[PDB]
Amino acid sequence: DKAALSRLFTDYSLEITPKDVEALENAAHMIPPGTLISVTFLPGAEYEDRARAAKRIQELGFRPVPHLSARRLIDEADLRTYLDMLKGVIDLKHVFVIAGDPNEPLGIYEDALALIDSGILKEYGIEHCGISGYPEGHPDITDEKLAKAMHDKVASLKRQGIDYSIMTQFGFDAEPVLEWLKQIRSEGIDGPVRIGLAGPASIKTLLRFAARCGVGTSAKVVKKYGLSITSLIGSAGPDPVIEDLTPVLGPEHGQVHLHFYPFGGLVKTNEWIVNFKGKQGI
Ligand SMILES: Cc1cc2nc3c(=O)[nH]c(=O)nc-3n(C[C@H](O)[C@H](O)[C@H](O)COP(=O)(O)OP(=O)(O)OC[C@H]3O[C@@H](n4cnc5c(N)ncnc54)[C@H](O)[C@@H]3O)c2cc1C
Repeated sequence: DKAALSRLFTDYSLEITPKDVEALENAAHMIPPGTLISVTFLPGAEYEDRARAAKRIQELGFRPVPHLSARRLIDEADLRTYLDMLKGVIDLKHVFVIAGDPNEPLGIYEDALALIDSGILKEYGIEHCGISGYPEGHPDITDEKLAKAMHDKVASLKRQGIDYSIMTQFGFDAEPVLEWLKQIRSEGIDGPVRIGLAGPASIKTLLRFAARCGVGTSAKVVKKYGLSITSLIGSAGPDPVIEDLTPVLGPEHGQVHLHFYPFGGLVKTNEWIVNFKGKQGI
């Protein structure tokens, strides 16, 4: 259905790392102006690397969304270093706040709530704060703690007058995404959601990131998505999830868009998006 597919693909977003600025310039011509492009907060980059990438996103006509990784920050002064530097070069209106992967925080922020609820985002004029969602749960956090954190972060942003959205962990199956969308809307969370999708990539790369991010690969999912090490193709794209979601999304799911992780490369990911949309007639 072209209508349901166009709604899902409306205002789709991208993630880049600070190492991807040249690839972004090579892909920019394929990217709709104003596209939201997030910037990871992971080891191997300094603040100026991250700010440079955010500034390039804006200059190319897109909207940067810097990630803030709470457990990777020492103190408020450390976080302000990054926010000050961002604010001087970009229209700092959108951030995405996560706890961060280390099992031990480096500083005063134990999780995304600690950062969000400190007030620092309002002080810098942030209007939109994204938070995480895990349709398949999390290897180190209970479903209960995941749900309470979502509630508490939403309540904190509501208290502060800052809009929120959710971007989900990528997955290889539409069923847990559809069931989790029901659960969170049943729990009162009605804000916009972006379903994370792994871009087209080699099966080895997909299994690698999936293992490193704790994303499940059951036997039935390996068969349906096409993630066998015996594959004759050797690569896989997210069309099986998209084609399973598109007929089944309805009004009760609220606003539901897509977020692509370009694990196979940014140019390759955007080519796939353009070609997929063309094949489907949207
Ligand atoms: C879209 C998306 C983007 C991401 N981007 C980044 C990124 O740029 N950089 C990065 O470092 N990580 C990133 N992550 C990963 C994220 O940091 C980890 O999944 C982390 O383990 C959980 O973060 P969270 O914000 O979901 O946790 P929160 O919602 O802040 O925490 C949920 C609950 O679990 C508790 N908790 C938090 N961490 C742990 C832990 N390790 N063990 C036990 N309890 C815990 C919290 O106190 C809270 O009670 C991203 C994840 C997603 C889905």
